Amino acid sequence: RKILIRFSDYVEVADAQDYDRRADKPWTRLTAADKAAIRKELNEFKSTEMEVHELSRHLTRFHRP
Amino acid sequence: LNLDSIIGRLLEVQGSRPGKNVQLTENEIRGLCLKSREIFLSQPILLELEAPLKICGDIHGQYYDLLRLFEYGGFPPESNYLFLGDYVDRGKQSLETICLLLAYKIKYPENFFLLRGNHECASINRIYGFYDECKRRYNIKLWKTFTDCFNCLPIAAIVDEKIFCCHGGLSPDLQSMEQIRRIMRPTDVPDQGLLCDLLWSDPDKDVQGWGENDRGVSFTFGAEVVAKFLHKHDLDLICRAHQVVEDGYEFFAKRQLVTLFSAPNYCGEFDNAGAMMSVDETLMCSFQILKPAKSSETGNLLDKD
Ligand SMILES: [Mn+2]
Ligand SMILES: [Mn+2]
Repeated sequence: RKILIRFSDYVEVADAQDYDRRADKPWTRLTAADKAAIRKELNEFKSTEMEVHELSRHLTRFHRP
Repeated sequence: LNLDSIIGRLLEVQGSRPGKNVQLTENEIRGLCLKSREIFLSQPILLELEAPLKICGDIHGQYYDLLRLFEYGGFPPESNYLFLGDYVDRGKQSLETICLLLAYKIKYPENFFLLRGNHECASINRIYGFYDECKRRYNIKLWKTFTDCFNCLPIAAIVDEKIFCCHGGLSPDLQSMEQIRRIMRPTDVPDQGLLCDLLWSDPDKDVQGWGENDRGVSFTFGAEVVAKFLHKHDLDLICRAHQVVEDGYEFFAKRQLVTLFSAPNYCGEFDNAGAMMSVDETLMCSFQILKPAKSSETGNLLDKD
């Protein structure tokens, strides 16, 4: 099969910004109860508020509380 | 919508200390969401794009790196762009990041494109940082507005009938491109099926066919799957994102697939470069990298046990 794509043999490199990229990890501070409440919150949000096309309702991702 | 003012304020922090926030109003951000959502719905869910284009992988709220990437590649509309998703979560400035990308989609709707990553859905970005960032700076209702916008993002793109682009990867349920075109928006991302896989799957050199994915979601796929897919659809390359790679790009299956990752020094925990792939009008593909001078894989945290 004929292939059209080709790749350059030379990559351009420059220096990334030098700064502190560390970020908070809120998902490490979830108790079992917090997770249950988030599952419930998401379920209620997707059941009552989040608009979804009629032909895509089967794709909405619900959680087991 | 005061679009030009918004863009100028977003870009103004370029000369500033990293991490300076941009003070957009709630109503400005809502407008970015609503106007971009309309444009996403007016364009196909499977984009058909033409080179020249620069293609970028994950950003994850690393706003100062996004600014650097545009400085390096050319600020819109000097170059056309396609981003492969994962704009939010797991970085410090998801809001500025997504607001600039939505602003450029509205300003340059035929020259600037955004695909959906697995973090552009409610269940994932509820927990990996975006909801909390919205709540701190604005309110939960604004996060719900973002969700409505994300639920309308396109899912894949084909560049010049030859490069198939998506966030995650292939699916055992992908037999025809019409199956992508038939997906109706707004939609959530399901926990399994074609739309899940396009946003979640990974290549694996040791899998023959389809395998389990240790994210707890979707599949892995082998090199032979890639080769058969390209041959069936007369494509030359799969271009995807979704995994940190040391040089910002990494080939798979004798260069039949490439992974792009555009957030250097990801989360301050990895020593990777961020890359973009520039495709010229002759379909010559080149890489521009910004190099610093599984822990990183999002999985099934909220639902496992
Ligand atoms: Mn990612
Ligand atoms: Mn991802």
